[PDB]
Order: sequence, then C-alpha cells, then structure tokens
Amino acid sequence: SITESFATAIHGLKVGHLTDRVIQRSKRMILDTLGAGFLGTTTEVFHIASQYSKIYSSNISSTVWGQPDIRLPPTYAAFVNGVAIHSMDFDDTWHPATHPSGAVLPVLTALAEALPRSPKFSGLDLLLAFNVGIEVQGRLLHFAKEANDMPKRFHPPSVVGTLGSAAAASKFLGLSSTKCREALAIAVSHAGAPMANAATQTKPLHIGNAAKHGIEAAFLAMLGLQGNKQVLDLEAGFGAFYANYSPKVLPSIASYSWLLDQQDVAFKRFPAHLSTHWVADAAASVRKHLVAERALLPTDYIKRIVLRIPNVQYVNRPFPVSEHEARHSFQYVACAMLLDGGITVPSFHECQINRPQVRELLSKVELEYPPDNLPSFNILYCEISVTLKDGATFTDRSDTFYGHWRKPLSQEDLEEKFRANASKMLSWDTVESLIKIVKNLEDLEDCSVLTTLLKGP
Amino acid sequence: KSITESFATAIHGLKVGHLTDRVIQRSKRMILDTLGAGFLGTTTEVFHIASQYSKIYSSNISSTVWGQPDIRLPPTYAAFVNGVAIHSMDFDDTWHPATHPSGAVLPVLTALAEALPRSPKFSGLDLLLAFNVGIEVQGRLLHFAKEANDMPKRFHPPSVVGTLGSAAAASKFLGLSSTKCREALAIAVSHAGAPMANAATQTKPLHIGNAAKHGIEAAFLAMLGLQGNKQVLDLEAGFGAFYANYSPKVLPSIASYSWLLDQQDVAFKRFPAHLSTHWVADAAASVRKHLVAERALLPTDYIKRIVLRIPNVQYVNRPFPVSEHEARHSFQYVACAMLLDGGITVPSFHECQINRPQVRELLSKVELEYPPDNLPSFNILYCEISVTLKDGATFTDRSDTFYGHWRKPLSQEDLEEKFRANASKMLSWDTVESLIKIVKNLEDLEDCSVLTTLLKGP
Ligand code: NA
Ligand code: NA
Ligand code: NA
Ligand code: NA
Ligand code: NA
Ligand code: NA
Repeated sequence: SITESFATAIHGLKVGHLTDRVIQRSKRMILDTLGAGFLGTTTEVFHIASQYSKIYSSNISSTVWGQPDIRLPPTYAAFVNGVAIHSMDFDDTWHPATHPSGAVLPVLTALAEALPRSPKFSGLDLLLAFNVGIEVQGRLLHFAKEANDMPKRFHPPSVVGTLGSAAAASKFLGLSSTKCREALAIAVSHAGAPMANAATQTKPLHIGNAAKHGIEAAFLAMLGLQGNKQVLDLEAGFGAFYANYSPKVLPSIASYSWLLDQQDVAFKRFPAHLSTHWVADAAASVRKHLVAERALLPTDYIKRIVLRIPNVQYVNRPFPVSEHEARHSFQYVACAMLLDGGITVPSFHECQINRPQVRELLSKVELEYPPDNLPSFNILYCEISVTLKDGATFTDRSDTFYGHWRKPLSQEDLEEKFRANASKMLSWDTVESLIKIVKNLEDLEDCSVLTTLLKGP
Repeated sequence: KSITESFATAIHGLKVGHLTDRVIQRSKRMILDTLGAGFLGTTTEVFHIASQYSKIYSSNISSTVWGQPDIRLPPTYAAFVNGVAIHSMDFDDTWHPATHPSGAVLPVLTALAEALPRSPKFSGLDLLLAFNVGIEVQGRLLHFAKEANDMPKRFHPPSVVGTLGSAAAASKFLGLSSTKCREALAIAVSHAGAPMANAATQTKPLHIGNAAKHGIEAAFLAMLGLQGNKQVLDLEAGFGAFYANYSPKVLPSIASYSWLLDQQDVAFKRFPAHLSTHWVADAAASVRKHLVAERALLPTDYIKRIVLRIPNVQYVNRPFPVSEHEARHSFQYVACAMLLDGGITVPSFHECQINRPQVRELLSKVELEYPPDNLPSFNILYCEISVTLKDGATFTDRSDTFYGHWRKPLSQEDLEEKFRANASKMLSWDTVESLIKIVKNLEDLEDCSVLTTLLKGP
C-alpha cells in the first residue's frame, strides 16, 4: 500500500542514505528557518501564542527560541517557535507549494531538548530526521497536480506539514514502521486548515499547529493508538484535502532519491508572499526609467500601473490595511517598491502600508492575467507596465528573483539575512556561533550544544 | 451583516430568557445520556491512552477527569479526555442532520465550570444556556449543506461542526464580546475537519475529544486577542472547504429566536454502535423471533442466505470485521450477532465475541442489497432483512424506526436506566442517583459545583 510505503521509508531511512547535496540544502534551510523564528519572536502573534501556551507546564520541557524564561512542554514549544517562524511569512518555500522547514525544525529542536536519546542525538541524527520530514511533505504534495499551483481550499502547510512533523517526530522517537504508520493516520485527523485565514493573524498558527499536532500524533502512536492502516490510499482519508487525488508509492529504500536533491527551496529577501517577490523584482527594474538620475519617483506623473500576474486571488488586495494583508498584496509590494526603491521588514508596518502616497499609487493599479502566466512558483512571472501622464509607457518582466531556486541566495547572503533577523534577540557571539554550528552541522556530536545556544542571549 | 457576524451576534446575545421549556427538556436528556456514555467510556483503552498522554500537562487551573479522582488536568485536556470517553464506544447521541452534538459541548462546559469558578456562581440555567448555544451553532452549520442530511463522504461531521460548537460554548462561558465570539469561530475553523477514514478505527473518538479541546483553545486565543477572517463562514475557501455544496445562511435575530432542538430531537442509542445498525438490529431481532417461533433458527448451519436491504453507507459495509471499532461500523456483524445471540450488548463488540467461528459462519452468508428508496439519511433509511434456510423457507422482517430514534424516543425511565447501567461501572449507586436527580432538575440548580463535584466519583 501507499501508506505502508511511507511508514517503511520513515522507519528505514538511515544516515547513510543522506547525500552531500541534501545535507547542504537542509543546512541552508535550518539556518534560514532559525532566523525567521528569532525575528518572529518580536511579533504580536508570537506573544499571543506564548501567552496561551504558558498556561501549560511539564517536567518534560523545552525552550522557546531566544526566551530563556519560557519553558514549555515540547508540543507547545514547537507550537510557539513554529508560530514565530511563520509569523511574518518570511520562512522558506518549496515546489510544489508549501513552507516545509517551519513544520519540522521546531519539532526536532523541542524533542532533542526534552527527551534525551541513547546514543545522544547528534547533528547527523538531526539532519536525518529533518530530511525525512521534508521528504514526506514533498511526496504528499506530488499526490496531486493541484498542489503544483496556488491553493484554493486548504492551506498546504496545515495538510502536508502536519504529516511531515509526525514523520520527523516518529524518526526522532525511533518508532517501528507499524507505529510510524499509526502516527501518519493519527496526524491525518489533525490536518487541514482552510485558506480563509491566510492574510490574517491566524495564518502563522497553521505552521505552529502542524508542528504541534505532528508531535501529538507521534506521541499517541508511541502509546499504542491506532488509526486507518490505508489512510494515504483513500479518497476519504488524506485524499479529503485534495480535489483530484492521485497518490503513489514511495521509492524503495534501496538507492533512495530525495526530492530536495532535484528541487531546491526558495528563500525570501523580504517578509511577504513568495509571488510578490516577482512583483518586487520587476518594479525595482522598471523604476530606473522613472527616476532617471533623480532617485525620486514622479508619483504625480504616473497615470496607470499594470501588473500582469497569475490569477492568485488571496494575493489580490488593492488596499491592504493590516500587515498580514499587505504581505498578501501584489499591489502594495509593487507600489511600495516604486515609491521607496526597496522592500524591507518595516515596509509591512501599518504606518507604511497606509501612507497617503502609497494609497495614491494603489488607486492607479490594474491587474491583467496573461494566459501563459500559470499560478505555480515554478512557472509564473510578473510583467509591470507604468504609463505616465504624457502617454509614455515603460515595461519590465521578471521571470525570477534573487532567492528563488533558479537564482539561489549565496551562503554569504543567507548568513547576512540570518544576522539581520537574529540580532534583534541574540548577541553577536551567539549569532556567529549558530552560523558556524549550522554550517558544519553534520560534525556536531551533541545537539544540546545547538539547543542551548538557541535560548540566548 | 454577514453570516459570520450573525453567528457571533447570536452566541453573545442569547440569554436564559430565550430558552424554551422544550429545549430545556431535550437538553437535560442529552446531558444525562452523554454523562453516562462518558462514564462508561472511561473503561476503554482509547480513554486510557488519551489520559496517559494528557497527564504530562499541568496548569494552575484544573478540572476533573470523569470518574477518576486521581487525575486532574488543564480544562483543555480534561475536555479532550472526557470527550474521548464520550465517543470511545460510538454510544453517544446523534442528531439530524448527522452528527454527535453533545460530546463536543458538555465536557467543555463541565471542565470550564470547575476550572474557572465564577461569582455570581455558574447556575444550572447558565449551563443550559451555554450548552444549548453550542448545540444550536452545530445544527445551523449542518444546515449549510443538503449533503449533511446524508451520511458523510469526506469529513467526519463532529470534527467540522463540533469544533465550532465547542468554540461557541466556551465563548459563552467566558463572556466574550460579540467580536471575540466571531474571532473564536474563525480560529476554530483552522482547527476543524478530520477525514472520514479514521472512522471504524481507534482514532475516531479523538474527533470528538479534539472538537471539545480545540474549541476551548480557539476561545482562549480569541480572548487573548488573536484575529482571523471576519467572514470565515461566508466563504467557500473558509468553512465551505469542508462541504461539497456550501449554502450558508444568516441566523435569525435574537429578538425572535427559535432553537433547532425545538423542532428536531436527538436519537439515543441502545447499544454502542453506528446509529444505522440500530435499524438492522431491530429488524434482525424480529426475524429471529419469527425463526424461533417456527423452530427454524437452530441449527445455525441451516441458514443458507441472509440479505440486508440497507442504505448505501459504505463505511458501515464491513463483511468481515475483526476489531471492536470495525464491528461497531458493520451492518453485517450487528445482524449476525443479533441472530446468533438474541440481543446486542456492550460485550457484543469485544473481539472474542466478534471472531467466534459461529459468527464468521453467519457473516459468510450475508449479502447487501441497496434499494433505491433507502436513502442514506437517518430521517429516511430503513432495514429489511431476509433469512433463507436450506429447505428454501424465507423469513423477512423490517424496521422503519427503532426505539431510541427521535420518532420513537426513549422514555425518561428507560433513558435513566441506560444511564444507571453505563455509570454504575465507575460510580456508586448513591452518586448515580444524585446525578439523575440533579440533571432532571438542572434549571433549579444554583451552583454547578454541586454537579461537577459529583462527576469526580465515587
Ligand atoms: Na487547496
Ligand atoms: Na479528494
Ligand atoms: Na489594462
Ligand atoms: Na482539519
Ligand atoms: Na466546498
Ligand atoms: Na419489524
């Protein structure tokens, strides 16, 4: 069965199955995700998630990133750190479309701190469990062509991320293939959040809950709870989250091939929906024609701004107000880039989003939907056309952006993003120590060195 | 106003004065039946697993695990474990459109009432109001699709509407503003929705346990200021994601409010199995009496063919169940156990009983037929059974309504006797009788601590 093929691989994959490339790519993902989390601990949604979670205590506990004072049961530590990771839509993005690392990394750091292993949990053990969690998500996404395109009904992290967390937790716990299977079945009953709460303050909890519920499923499987033995094979099981469900068995452990070895992740340079990174790139490029040697946008002289984009309705927001809406707005990212010449973390403060000059530009934006601009991160582009009041029009088309898997961030730029994100809450020495540890994570003998640094300062 | 706003307005705005005599009468029955299901459910392995998992969580506030004075949990986890107990044996109440409404709501309110004592005290009438708001919200959400009138095909309804009913009941207990009631619903939507495949497995009871737990979590997060989509119930890509054909409608105004429970009663089960098998058991019980009257039951080996004419409900089509959970979801096993044993009782679903060779011999003779008029709705469906013997004689019987269905509801006496049988496994007779009396007069109770103190046992 398909379900059995997943359980067999989760249990059976070994450190020796890792490739150099999958280790290199997952180390980049781990660093980027830690940075997103640390920056996320400054957000209101993180404060709410932590205030809720703090009602719970346990003799078996792990720590919230950067917050030595907040010790939580590992399920709730993973919840809060996951909320932080996804709080600003700054975390990594894959193809088919999901945010994979945020569902997996805080699970494994929580469990490593809360539950000593024998032998002790090593950097390679972490990389193995992490890559199993990533791999399971990607294989589940490939169960339907529709997961290649932007989601219409369920938010993918809540669907595949929940099972990825369960798989990573099952790997950490050393569960038998039978108990790995049960963990997946139990996780299915915790999976699946609708798309409506995207672009609201609740969206980050989709990743926090994926992390939390995956651990809960693994724990319950460990204790002996049973679920449907064919849960991934059934239209009324995991297929309930898909419009057209086409599942397939995994490859055999013999000469296993990782999806991450043939599909890199995208890393964001600013905290917003990935589709808007194409918009930002094109708007930055067209701006050169408008400002000449003056460095100033001729705002009053612009007649019309046309964005030729894929039809992605949850990112079509002509007048966003909240930070969450602006992160999901083709239009705001275009106009802020034209006006400001860049997009940064403060671009999504409410006081920037509602600037009168921004709203003047937003009043001039029209969307067009070219038929070949399909709503997939592997296909889509943005073409922007700016028409001036004298009738002159300048056009710029971006089919990728720096940080996309087609143009991946350098190690240097990835580390500089991490430094910017983490220095809000950690000291310089801790930031540099984390860079060095993660860069050489396969050499780390004891993960407690990593989890101790994550407490700060 | 939006559909979502109309729900928040009603949750916040409904008052004890809006309750009718009939909704109080029917909900008092639901509360007693659900307590009994829970008490009996504390004997099950799934409850013990849920309890062992939950015991790792401590909090400064705590509530009781029913019948377990040795176990106190944060109210979220108490509602979780008691909800698992309620649904652990598929013995809890069933509504139209199809769901199990009380299990998602009662353990929420008993947990919160004990963990967060109020002044003025939380009265029986306050409990009845918050309970009936939770029930009402579920019913209105079920009516957002014609398909909820029929058996589910993709998502298990308790996980969908139960989660929001819990959120509503918790929001009512906590006295949240209408705005925060709205946010609680929106947050709850992101916690809702479990697929059907885990029905007939040991995980199904967690659908009700999680509905209870996640509704409280949503209300707590709303109380802390978390915000979600303001039109979550209006949107195809919000709550509509769980429905094939979504057709939401505003609630009526509170100034002229009518409760769904006033025009649609619940069904109470007589044995712990899927409601659709209660028609099968009823029909098989009668055909058995006919066979015995003609001296044609024994030997069981002279039965050649057993035809069940039933609705097309494939997750209850299980010709050779082996586990307890499969047998509770098997037309075939319920028919065969009734024919062999002459009744269906709690031990009928122990695996030793399920896997008796005589049972397997009867199961191998069963065939299902699907009459087109036997629609998969608890309002419509029936069971016809035909037993043919080796000598050719055919005995046919039929059940259009079984005792316990809303059309033929359990008398108060029989409902109380079911409670006694279920609750006496964990409670002393004095406590059992005290709970019957308290619930029967719940509108007169000044302080719900009198009720929650008894729930600890013995
Ligand atoms: Na979807
Ligand atoms: Na499907
Ligand atoms: Na145009
Ligand atoms: Na769900
Ligand atoms: Na729908
Ligand atoms: Na009859």
